[PDB]
Amino acid sequence: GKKEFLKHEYSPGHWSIDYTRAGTSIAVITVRNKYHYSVILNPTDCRGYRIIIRYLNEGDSTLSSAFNRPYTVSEQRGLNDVASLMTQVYEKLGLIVQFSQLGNNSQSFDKGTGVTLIGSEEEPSMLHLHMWGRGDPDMEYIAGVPLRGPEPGLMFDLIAKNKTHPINQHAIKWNEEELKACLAMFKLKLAEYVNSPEFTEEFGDTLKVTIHDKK
Amino acid sequence: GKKEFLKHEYSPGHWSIDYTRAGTSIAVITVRNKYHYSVILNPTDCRGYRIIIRYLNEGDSTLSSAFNRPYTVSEQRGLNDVASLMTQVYEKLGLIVQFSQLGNNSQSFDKGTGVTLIGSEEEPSMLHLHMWGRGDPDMEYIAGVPLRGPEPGLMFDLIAKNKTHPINQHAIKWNEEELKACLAMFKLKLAEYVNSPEFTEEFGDTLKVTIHDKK
Ligand SMILES: [Cl-]
Repeated sequence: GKKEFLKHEYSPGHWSIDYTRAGTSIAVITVRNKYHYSVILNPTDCRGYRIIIRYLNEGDSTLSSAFNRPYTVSEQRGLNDVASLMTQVYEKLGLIVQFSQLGNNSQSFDKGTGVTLIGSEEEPSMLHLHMWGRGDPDMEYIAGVPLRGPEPGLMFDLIAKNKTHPINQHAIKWNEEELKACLAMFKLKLAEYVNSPEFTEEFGDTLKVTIHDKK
Repeated sequence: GKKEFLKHEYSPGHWSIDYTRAGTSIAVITVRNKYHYSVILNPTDCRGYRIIIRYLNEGDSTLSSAFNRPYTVSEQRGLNDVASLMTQVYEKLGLIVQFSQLGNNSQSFDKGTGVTLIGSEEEPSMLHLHMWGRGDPDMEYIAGVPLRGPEPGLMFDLIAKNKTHPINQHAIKWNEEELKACLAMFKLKLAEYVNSPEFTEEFGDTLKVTIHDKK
């Protein structure tokens, strides 16, 4: 029992379930008519136009049933397919694409027992990854929105809650008009891409994309 | 022309072309009968049992033709499919899987001109990503080989050659004996997974795996 999963009940209004309330949703994407994923701009860090790609659920299962558990190869594969799709939006913006599947902020370690715990009271462990663009940090690749982040060549720090020492970067909160501009362009570039021959030839029918209408 | 690609000829004996020489090759995997990828243990950093998954070439193109250029969605998608497969090796070993597609060590920036340069003299830009495992750093998840890396919850630093400030984490070179054990186990776990029922269900005929034997 070296790796353990937290057993815990999260409120329906917890941000992990009510994921659109932050107002940053780009789309929902369904893989092989079964696995459902959300693509949102990161609500707490605008650097590199960061997105989070998150596995919601399979079929009609609850979002909760996909917390704090091992993920199947199909679930992982679907996340990675949605990631492959989203890389093309960064490419069409003229950016170098980077991405990471981490989960550090919902993982912990007890040195006394040697146990690695997956999930916390504040944050469920969800199958998800981060994606962002690199380029000139001062260039507005989307009009009115500087890319931000460190210059190419340097490590982009995604910011772990748990640190052993201070770092030389921090998250940058979204300006409201900039968030709206970035969101609109991500939606448009994705919608355009889904209409391309490249999309059809590579994904065929296996990915269905529904752009989120602002509420 | 804000993103530029290096025009440069690499030696045929350069480590990027002669990839097996470091002696860390796990397998070559072909996606959809066309796109060829290598999976190796990272020759310079054993922490987390890091692997590198690298795009070699398509059909009969040279390895060099896949340096210092944009990658197509098919090339990216194939990399991510091979990644999805390799996640199952880490899962089988009882590890938390993490992975990153970065490229920082082959990307540079000139602030005076605003130009991002892809590829360098010392290192071509290749389509590739890093994967590793998290857990108790002192536990030998593979007998004879402690996992190493920082405790779960902390950020794993993959090391960028270029840094604005000194960091505390550093790469740990492979011990000869440990490398043999880790490699053997990665090959074994991959072999056990490949063509098992779960692999056939998910990947069907999509992925062809050739496990490498030392000669
Ligand atoms: Cl300046």
